[PDB]
Amino acid sequence: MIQRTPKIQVYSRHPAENGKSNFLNCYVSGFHPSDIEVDLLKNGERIEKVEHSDLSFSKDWSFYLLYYTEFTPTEKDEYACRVNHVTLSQPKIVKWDR
Amino acid sequence: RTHSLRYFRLGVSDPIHGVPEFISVGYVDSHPITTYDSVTRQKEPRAPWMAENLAPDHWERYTQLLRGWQQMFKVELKRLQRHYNHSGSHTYQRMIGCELLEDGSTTGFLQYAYDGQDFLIFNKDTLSWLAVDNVAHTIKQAWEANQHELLYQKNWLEEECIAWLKRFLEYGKDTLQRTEPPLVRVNRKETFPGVTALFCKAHGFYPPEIYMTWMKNGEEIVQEIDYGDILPSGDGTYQAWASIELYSCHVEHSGVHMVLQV
Ligand SMILES: *[C@@H](C)/C=N/c1c(NC[C@H](O)[C@H](O)[C@H](O)CO)[nH]c(=O)[nH]c1=O
Repeated sequence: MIQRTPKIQVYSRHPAENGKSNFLNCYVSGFHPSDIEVDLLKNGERIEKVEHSDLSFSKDWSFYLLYYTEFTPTEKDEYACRVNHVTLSQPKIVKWDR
Repeated sequence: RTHSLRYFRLGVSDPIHGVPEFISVGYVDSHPITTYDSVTRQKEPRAPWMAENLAPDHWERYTQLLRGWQQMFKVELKRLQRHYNHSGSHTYQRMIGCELLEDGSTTGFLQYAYDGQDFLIFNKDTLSWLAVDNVAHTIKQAWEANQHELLYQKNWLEEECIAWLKRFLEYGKDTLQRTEPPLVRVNRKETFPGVTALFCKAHGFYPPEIYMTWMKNGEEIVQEIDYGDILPSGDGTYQAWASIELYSCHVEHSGVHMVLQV
């Protein structure tokens, strides 16, 4: 049996500048099997208003998803993402680098 | 301008989640163009330029075809699970498609996978199946006995698939053949104490084919360059990173050589 650990990438759509229109993206890629749990977070509390692009396939039999949500950058607030896979024993949380 | 048409199939044994047992998606160079699932049981157009322009008979018919395929794919999966003697959840994947190059060279591919690993690889030039294990060999002899199917697959990958790809390409020319310039910006960031890292970023570009490099005094490029990944931005464009520990950023996209100085 062969499975793969997901690669989590959190980043913004447009260049970071506080007090403007932006989008926070979390790219979860290179994982197998398909069953996952992904949630975007704002200082700890989960964001409900989050849209995600349906399951996508890759040449190396791995999958990838994009979880995105609209936001306004501010230096006070810190954003992150919690990802849980079958390969992961503890839900891996990756923070936004800004 | 290189382009690629590919179709993916996924079959999950006992989903043990209300997720589709079978999912099928089509792509024209990393763009969703068609989708199907065992729950909806209807083929749906993902791209807008092919939703109304393409005839309705297409989805009407290919839906019935997909419904037929779903069951076959299940049988293949369960049979393999009976050969290895496993219980639980196992994945069965299939990929088929062609590739059109700048010169016009045709290159097709057909592959089968079990539990995320290569199981059977089809070679059209010699009309043969490549098996990895004895179980794969067992399905190999049964597939190779039926030569009509092999020949059909060959002619499909070599002619039919390219035709489909050309058709799809002409439907969405304004999207697939579009060119958007990247917004390049340089950012200074201190990660380790004393170590100052220079980042170069490019946001919002299409197609994703892009080249990035860091230059010192505009004459010499450095080997200490840490490259990131071409990430999707969300709006339909892409973004990329290039970093180095510490003079000039050089980004080349669609024949445009862009220079930024620090
Ligand atoms: C509708 C265009 C969906 N097609 C589809 C295909 N199509 C390729 C081809 O007709 C098929 O593989 C035949 O069996 C011949 O090889 N392939 C696929 O795997 N999924 C699809 O949804």
